[PDB]
Amino acid sequence: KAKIGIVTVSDRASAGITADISGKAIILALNLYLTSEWEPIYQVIPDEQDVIETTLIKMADEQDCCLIVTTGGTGPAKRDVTPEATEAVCDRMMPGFGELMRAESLKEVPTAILSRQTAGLRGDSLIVNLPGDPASISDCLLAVFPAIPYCIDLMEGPYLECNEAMIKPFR
Amino acid sequence: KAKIGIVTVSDRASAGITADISGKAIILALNLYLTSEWEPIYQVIPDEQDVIETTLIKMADEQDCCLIVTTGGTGPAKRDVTPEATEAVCDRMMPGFGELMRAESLKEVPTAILSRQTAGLRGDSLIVNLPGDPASISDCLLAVFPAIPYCIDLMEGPYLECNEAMIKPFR
Amino acid sequence: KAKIGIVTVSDRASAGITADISGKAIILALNLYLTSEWEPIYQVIPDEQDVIETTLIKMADEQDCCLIVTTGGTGPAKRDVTPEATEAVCDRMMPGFGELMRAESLKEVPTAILSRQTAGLRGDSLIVNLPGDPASISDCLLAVFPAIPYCIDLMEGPYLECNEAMIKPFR
Amino acid sequence: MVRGIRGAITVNSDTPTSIIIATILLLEKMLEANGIQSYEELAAVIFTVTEDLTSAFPAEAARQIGMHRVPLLSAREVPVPGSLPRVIRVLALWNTDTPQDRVRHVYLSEAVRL
Amino acid sequence: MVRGIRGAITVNSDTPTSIIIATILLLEKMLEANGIQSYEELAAVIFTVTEDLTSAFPAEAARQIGMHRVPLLSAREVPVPGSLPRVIRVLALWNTDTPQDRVRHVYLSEAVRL
Amino acid sequence: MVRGIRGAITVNSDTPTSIIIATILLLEKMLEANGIQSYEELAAVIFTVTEDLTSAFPAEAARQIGMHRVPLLSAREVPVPGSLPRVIRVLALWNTDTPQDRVRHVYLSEAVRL
Amino acid sequence: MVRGIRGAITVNSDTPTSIIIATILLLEKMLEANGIQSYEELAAVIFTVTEDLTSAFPAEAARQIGMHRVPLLSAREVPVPGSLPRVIRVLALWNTDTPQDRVRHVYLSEAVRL
Amino acid sequence: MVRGIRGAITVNSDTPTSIIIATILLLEKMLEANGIQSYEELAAVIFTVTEDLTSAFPAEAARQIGMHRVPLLSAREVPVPGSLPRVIRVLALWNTDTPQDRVRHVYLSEAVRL
Amino acid sequence: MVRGIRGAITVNSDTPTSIIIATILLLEKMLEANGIQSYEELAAVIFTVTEDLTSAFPAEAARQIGMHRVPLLSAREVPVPGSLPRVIRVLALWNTDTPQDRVRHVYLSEAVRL
Amino acid sequence: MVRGIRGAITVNSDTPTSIIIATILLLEKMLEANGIQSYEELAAVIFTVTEDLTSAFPAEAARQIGMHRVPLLSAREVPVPGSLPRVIRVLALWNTDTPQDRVRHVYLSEAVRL
Amino acid sequence: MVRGIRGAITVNSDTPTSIIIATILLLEKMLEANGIQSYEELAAVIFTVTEDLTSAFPAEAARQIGMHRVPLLSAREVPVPGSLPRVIRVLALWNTDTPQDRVRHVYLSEAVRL
Amino acid sequence: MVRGIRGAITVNSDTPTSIIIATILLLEKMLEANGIQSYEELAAVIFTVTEDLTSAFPAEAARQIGMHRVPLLSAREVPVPGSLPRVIRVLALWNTDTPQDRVRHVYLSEAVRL
Ligand SMILES: [Ca+2]
Ligand SMILES: [Ca+2]
Ligand SMILES: [Ca+2]
Repeated sequence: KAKIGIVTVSDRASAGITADISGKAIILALNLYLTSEWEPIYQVIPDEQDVIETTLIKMADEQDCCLIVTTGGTGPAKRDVTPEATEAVCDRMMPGFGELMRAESLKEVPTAILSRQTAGLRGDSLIVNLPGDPASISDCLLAVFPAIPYCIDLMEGPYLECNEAMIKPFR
Repeated sequence: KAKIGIVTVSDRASAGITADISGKAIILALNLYLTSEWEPIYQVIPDEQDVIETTLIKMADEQDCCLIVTTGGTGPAKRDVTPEATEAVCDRMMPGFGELMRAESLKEVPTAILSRQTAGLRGDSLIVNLPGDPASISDCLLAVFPAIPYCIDLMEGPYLECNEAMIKPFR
Repeated sequence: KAKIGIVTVSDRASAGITADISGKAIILALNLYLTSEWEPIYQVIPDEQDVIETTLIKMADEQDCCLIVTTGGTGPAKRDVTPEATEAVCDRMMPGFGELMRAESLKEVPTAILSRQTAGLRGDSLIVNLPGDPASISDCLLAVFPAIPYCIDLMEGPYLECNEAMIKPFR
Repeated sequence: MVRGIRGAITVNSDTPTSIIIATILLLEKMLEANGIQSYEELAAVIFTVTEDLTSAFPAEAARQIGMHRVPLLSAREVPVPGSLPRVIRVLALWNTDTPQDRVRHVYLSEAVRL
Repeated sequence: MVRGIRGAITVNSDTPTSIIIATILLLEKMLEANGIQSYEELAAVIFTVTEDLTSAFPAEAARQIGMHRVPLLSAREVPVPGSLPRVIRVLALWNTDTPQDRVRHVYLSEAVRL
Repeated sequence: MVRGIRGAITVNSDTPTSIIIATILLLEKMLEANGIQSYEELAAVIFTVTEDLTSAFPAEAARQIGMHRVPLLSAREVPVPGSLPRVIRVLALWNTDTPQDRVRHVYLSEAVRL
Repeated sequence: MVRGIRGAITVNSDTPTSIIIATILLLEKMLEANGIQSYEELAAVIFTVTEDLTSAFPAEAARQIGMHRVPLLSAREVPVPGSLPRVIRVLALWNTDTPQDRVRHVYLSEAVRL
Repeated sequence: MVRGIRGAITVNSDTPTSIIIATILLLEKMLEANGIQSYEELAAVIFTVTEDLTSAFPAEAARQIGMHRVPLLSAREVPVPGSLPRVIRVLALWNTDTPQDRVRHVYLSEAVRL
Repeated sequence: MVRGIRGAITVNSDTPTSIIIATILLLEKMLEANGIQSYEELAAVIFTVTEDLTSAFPAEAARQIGMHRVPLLSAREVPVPGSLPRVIRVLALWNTDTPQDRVRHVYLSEAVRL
Repeated sequence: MVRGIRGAITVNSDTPTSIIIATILLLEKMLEANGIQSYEELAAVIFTVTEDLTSAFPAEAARQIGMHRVPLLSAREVPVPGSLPRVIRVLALWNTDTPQDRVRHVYLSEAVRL
Repeated sequence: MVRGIRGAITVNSDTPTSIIIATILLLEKMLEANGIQSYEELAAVIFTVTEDLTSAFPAEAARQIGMHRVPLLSAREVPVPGSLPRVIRVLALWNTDTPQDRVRHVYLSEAVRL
Repeated sequence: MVRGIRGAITVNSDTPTSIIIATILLLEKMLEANGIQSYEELAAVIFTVTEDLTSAFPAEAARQIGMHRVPLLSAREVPVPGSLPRVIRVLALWNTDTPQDRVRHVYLSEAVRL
């Protein structure tokens, strides 16, 4: 079965103060998208770059996640360092992901340029940054996910099949 | 009072040959935008990367500028190094600024892809690159400034209030 | 005469298995674009980053190419490293090229965000990444080339004149 | 002896993924807030959506969390000018002796403004 | 053990003042006719409006008489050609052992024609 | 203590004769399947119709089989693109202690696809 | 004894920020070029704008540099086909004995083409 | 040695009677406020009107108070969105040695808001 | 000490050749009638054109007779319904001590009707 | 004694650069596949393009590889609904004694689907 | 040494079944009339269709009778007003020494009128 | 062993008389230039016309000079923007051993620009 990583990056959620509905939303979306068998590998971590790096590396190298989706820590706030941790652990970056997500959100909020999400590849693993806002989660995934199964195809990863009524990937 | 940095990067202007109307334009715009008290910290410097870096660092760390706006040295000309100096002094980058400015200018000039402006954060300071062209100044600021007061909000900086008739920031 | 570099990056083509129609297409396009005298400097190389770097450096520094156009190795495939080799040999990057090419292709394929092309400057040489797909070559060049003669102008390079019926550069 | 439970939530777009997710979140939150232990406690659940949401049935989300044996119905909300856009509303009919003032109603995201 | 109560009333114009007033009148008349003593007796209340009434939520009128702790929902009625225009309909779900034939339904103004 | 009963049926045309007949058939089948012996057992019945059915009230059919003392309400269904056309849906609220998994829901004609 | 001073400047967009800034720049440059020391020397100032500029009054920019006691007037320029777009023109009426050939007129940005 | 005098006034309708009357009132008030004793003191007078006033020439009103030997010109004002509607503006060019800060400008009716 | 000079002329068509020629004729006639000996006597010259004339700048004609060092400005006239079509108007500001009643204003072609 | 040679190729856009390049590629590939050594072997070459390609003549590309002395003709293809978009087709008439089953036809890019 | 063979046929409707059948009939009749024994004798075959026929490729019919190794091309005919509607035309290029006046051309159905 | 012959000619109007005459002229000139002595030498002749010529078949003109036993076909040319208007093009397929560089192609009237 394909293994997909979900990383919630939030001091408040990892401290057990706020509930993590951002992470729950991603899992719900992925369950709606995929019709093929897959195992969610999920973890909540604080906004500490050392921890994030270690987490992403553990998920891609040790636990063998073809796709790792992070949420939170992509803003201009002092503690938001998820993109930096992502850039540190990846050997190649995918500028097209952050470009498209910001492009789709700008039709709504002018403050979409304050978002700093990127995407990259560590070995055969695709890592994608989503914003912390639970409402923005679905719209962000919906924008970039139609390209993700084909990306994973090119890295000899698992062949993800999708629910067409929910989402249509291009090959 | 909020302190805002204006950095004109130009060999000709710093040498006192050409008049700096690019820098004067930014100050005029900011005076039209902001209704809250603020102090302009302004300086003209040559296209020397060591000087630019030192200047930006002095303005953000020592003089405590919440926003620093540079103009000039963002092209493919041999001496244009303002984005490099910016990337050197910032701990986190904001790709969304350069992306949007180039996107708005492409509707006019195809040569908007020759622009290399970026934006970044040094501590609690936002640094934004504007092109040298005085005419392009207003249109570039108008594009990204509606997000700047909220960005500064997220960094516990000064609460900038705006003239709505001139510009409308989103919060 | 102006000298323009064409670099085909492909294991299969350099091994002499597949024919290089991607490289031939670029030369055909450039012959259609330019009405001024120019000399094509062409070479096929594998997807090895050390080789690509050396090749680009040899073309820009030793053979004095004002423009170097590469094709291939811009995808998420494990061996695709052309953008990395490009970023290594350039002193300044041009984000606007990759941004526009992906923007024009997204109107067709959602998988345009899997493209990782960039552009940069090494001294007085502009290096531009094109995808490997022969069909995408014309549309990608057509998008960014109207800015290239003016870019080369700003670096004191050769004054390229164009066939207006084929393409119209802006100055 | 029945108590209604109201819920509401907003979405940022008219897509199936967004509507279903928001509905699931709201439904799960409604059940938890009131301490419901089984779907067997529900007489029925009714949904409404504003006219700017047409891409999906909210009832589909309830079936994603196993509400198969629960009767579901959906309808369109009155399209009042200037009213909050893109709202999914829920009325769950709950078999309980809970006092009216002890029932907990759930308003999420921008729907808090309601 | 629940009994529905139906009500209906017409208005002469699509304005908020008219819709809210008519609804309040109907609601108060529904409660009085059946001898209800407390809002705690109501499981829920559902409203519908015809498509020619869009300026206001009927549910707002119920909150004007203090039905804050009562769950409310509104929807659009089927727009049948030639059917009575500008009708507000109410279905109150009442926790009671009142026999079906002893429940009193309330039809006001031109809605009497229904 | 209430259980909802869901029903659905399709028609081939937007005419009053078709909608009323289909509704009567569905209603009668819903009652029989659950062994209901009297209309007095019904708290209320709610109908929805898709937007391609406007010629008649489904509630009229219930009155054709003597459901005069039963409270009825109708509303419009969400018009989802690609969703099954021309559907009449019913939610009957039934006063019963029947277990949730022992209630029988009725889907007729092309509505079986739902 | 009066001399007119002409100025002109272009903008790249019809926004208030651009028009006001360009006007301020032009005005300041006009005054400096002619060595004017006080606003009291100005009888009046007249502006025109092309029809593609409607978002702002040029006269507002003059008040931003303290020309409150100076009388200002603005009008629309003739919209000639193929003529230079987005031009702000100024005619300042200056109380001076400066010879006609010693007055300095100021044409900025793309307006130099005029 | 010339001083401009600014005036402005609004009207409630685009009719000739209204525009001419308002203009006469403004003109007479401008002259009185500055203590002008003869039309011979005026070099010229320029008018502008907003685009919502087309029925009459303001210059006609000046001739109604005998300004026949005074040169008059009229033009259209810039049509800024959200700007005050229906405004007649005047710029009189006055031959005088009056200091700039001793000239009196006249803003009447709703034009006071300017 | 300034006197305005008014002129006006009509054309039969909206072409550049016609507008420029008519303007030159009017300008030359204005200067001759008042005995002006040099362009240095002119503070400034302002033109207006009716909305049915857009093909050319009147200011261009003044430069055809060497008014290069004279400041020129043009604007659009108010488009009054039923008013004389196709009119070029001129206001020259003349540095002179000529009495107001000794200045000569020039109205040519069909513009005499004004 | 003549044999036709068919070719086809697709493009992703209706631009001259794309059409000419694709045509050159196809033409060169057609010649190589059949071992043609000189343009003198060609009686004539005919092209067709689908209706979604209008920006350029395919015949122009043949002249880019020196087919000046070869007679060329182009026409529009039948616009069948659902048929492959953006196709350039070639029919070369070749003077040869090559058997019909030894002639090699060339289908490139998405045109392979044909 | 080549001879063209012309054919033509009409259809009564723009459907694939009709166009393909008519084409097959015409093609078979063309071959028989001239005594052709093998498809190897054909250099190439060209089709045209009038603008009122778009549903199918005529070339498809030739492949239905095994003309796979024969090169085929199709184009649109000139749409002359009042000209015969719905015509499929064929030009077969035949490798033969047959005299020009001994070649047999085939015109079928209403196409005989041509 | 076949050689194509290209011709082209323009007309000033889309009328039958003009198209037929121009075609006859071109055809006669094509034959004379190459020294053809009989129509029996022609395998076939193909015409194209630009989309701005629809009033007549070019093939009709060939029959006016007795090309009855010669097979003719016509098609529409690609409508390239900015391309030469109103062009009749001819491709004659000639049975000859004439070298490719000894064939004479004929371009008449404004078609010389091609
Ligand atoms: Ca791995
Ligand atoms: Ca600081
Ligand atoms: Ca070099």
